[PDB]
Amino acid sequence: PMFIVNTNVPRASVPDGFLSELTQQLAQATGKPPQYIAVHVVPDQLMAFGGSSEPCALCSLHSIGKIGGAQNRSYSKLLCGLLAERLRISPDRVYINYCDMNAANVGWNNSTFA
Amino acid sequence: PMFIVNTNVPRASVPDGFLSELTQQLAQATGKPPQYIAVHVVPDQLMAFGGSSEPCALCSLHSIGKIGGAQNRSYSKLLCGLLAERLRISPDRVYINYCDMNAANVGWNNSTFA
Amino acid sequence: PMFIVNTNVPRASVPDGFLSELTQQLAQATGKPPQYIAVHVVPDQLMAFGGSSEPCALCSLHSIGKIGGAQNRSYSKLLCGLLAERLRISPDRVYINYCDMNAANVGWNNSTFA
Repeated sequence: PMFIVNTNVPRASVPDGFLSELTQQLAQATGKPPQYIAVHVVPDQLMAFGGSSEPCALCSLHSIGKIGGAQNRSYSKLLCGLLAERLRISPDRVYINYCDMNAANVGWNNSTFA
Repeated sequence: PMFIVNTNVPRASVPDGFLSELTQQLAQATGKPPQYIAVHVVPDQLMAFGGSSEPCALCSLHSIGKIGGAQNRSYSKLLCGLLAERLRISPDRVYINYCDMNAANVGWNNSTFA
Repeated sequence: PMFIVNTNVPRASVPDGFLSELTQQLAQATGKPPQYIAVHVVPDQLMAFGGSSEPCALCSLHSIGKIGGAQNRSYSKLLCGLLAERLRISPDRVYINYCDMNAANVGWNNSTFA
């Protein structure tokens, strides 16, 4: 799985250990080993949500499976919870795009996961 | 809707008010309330279009609905027109990926839109 | 086609000529003319892969067609090879999301490719 968060919160406001925490919580949430979890945090971005430049986040989770109605509600409670607690971003200023990838459409290690 | 523009135009060339203009015009074009519009502009990027590093933009618009052939043509005229007028990027050096999201696949406010 | 690479490798480790090399090799691999290939490299990123922060890359290739199981394996060999040779990233620390776009869902030059 690949989780990306783009935010206007400054780099200094991202706690040490945030990438590790995302890695662990997403391994637990998706049930995939941590070795397959990739995380990417992009602070200091020029962005707005609803016209406002208060703190916000635009995110995506790409996963081969483990994407669906109930799972995505649970992921959203988890991830909004982490962004609120660690980055002080209100959950209603977060979008997360969930993307269920086909294994043949994910490249890794000179081939695909098919 | 979530609109992202990545460009090699320098930050100083992005005019004040641009994120607001994008928000307002995307709300009108998609019909969505402006409170649901998120916008994100990433200048100073290392990119090329057609092998050339003249000004260009690589963009995406994700939306729950309001994506389709005729709608997307209209969005492209709007968004290319704004990028030409405000960032001086030629329309034929812009790509925009349009992505129709299922409501169950968009997290927001601790849940999803389903 | 649009190819994006996000990486924690520093900007000074991206060699001169890399965006051109990506443009040329992707033109040859997808069979589309280089005038239509866009490329984007984003260095110095805050990211982890598998819980650690040795060099890694999170990438995407969006293309109107020319996406499929065998094609994508060949693209992955090519692109992991380039990232290893030029940015010293291990192929087992690269993820590439392949996305087959409908022509009507790609904006360009004030309209779409439909």
